[PDB]
Amino acid sequence: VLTALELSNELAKLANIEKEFKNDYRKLSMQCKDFVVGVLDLCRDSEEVEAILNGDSLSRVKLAIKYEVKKFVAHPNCQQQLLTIWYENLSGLREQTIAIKCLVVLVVALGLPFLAIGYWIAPCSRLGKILRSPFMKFVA
Amino acid sequence: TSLTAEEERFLDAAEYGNIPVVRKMLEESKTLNVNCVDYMGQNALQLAVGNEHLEVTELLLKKENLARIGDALLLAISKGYVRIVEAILNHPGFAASKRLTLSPCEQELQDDDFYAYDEDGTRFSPDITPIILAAHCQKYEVVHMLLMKGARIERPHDYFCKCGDCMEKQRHDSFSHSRSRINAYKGLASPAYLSLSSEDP
Ligand SMILES: [Zn+2]
Repeated sequence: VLTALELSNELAKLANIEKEFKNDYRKLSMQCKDFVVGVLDLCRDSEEVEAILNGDSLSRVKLAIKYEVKKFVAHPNCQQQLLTIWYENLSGLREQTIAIKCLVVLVVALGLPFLAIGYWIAPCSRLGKILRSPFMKFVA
Repeated sequence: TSLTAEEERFLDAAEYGNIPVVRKMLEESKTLNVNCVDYMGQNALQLAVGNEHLEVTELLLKKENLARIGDALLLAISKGYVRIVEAILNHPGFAASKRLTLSPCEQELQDDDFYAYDEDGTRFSPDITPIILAAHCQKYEVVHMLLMKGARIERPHDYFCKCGDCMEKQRHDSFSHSRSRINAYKGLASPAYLSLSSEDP
């Protein structure tokens, strides 16, 4: 999968450089992207999904984002992992509606200085884990 | 490989449908174990199932000690081998056990290689029952036969269910849980299972 991703990068770069056989190189890059997506598709367990998403830190997801492999990153097998990591240490908020999320944003906005002041004890506090989540960073 | 001459002759005769050769092999032969499998090959019964041979499969089913029956049942269900499915379901293993109704993942301690594929995994997902696979392939005859034996697609719980079983599955390997739910719904939403499942479909 890493070989296919680097080959997709190389084929896209050569498509840009050549400008004569750009269609052929773009088709080859699409073939590499399709192979990567097909390899990701056959996952049936979280362990296999993690193994494809990073080798022996979403290394492969980051490397595919760098190479504009849209279908590998937008695949549900990767979105299920990205959502679990995104809603880390707060899982009940994922199923809430958009209105509840906006209410959470407003609550954070009203009490942002208070939680910032309390962040000193946050590493030893239970709420520090929530405030350090990848979602509460975006809301903050 | 580690295979010998006699068992290789058995395997090729079964794969190519040499009924008299197989019959001679299984009569008065101490060697040539019935469930001998290559390192990266299929069982003899799996080979007989893959290429339609009712007589060879039934003659293999004569032997009491023989594994990979569930995998061959799944393989036959994946195709139109209705007669082979009927022959396999006639084995006493399915009749006197909960293997048919329950999924391979949670049927038992899975000590035996009943649903096992070549080396480690399974031909399909571990949470796909034979009836779910039959619904997936929309095999009306196979679905009807499996339903007549008491095997039905158990309805998955609500997405927000908090029971011990659902929480245990969600705690570890949640992607497999979601995929199993999707597979169960795909089996339920199949026209074959919808039409042959219950009254007023
Ligand atoms: Zn439940």
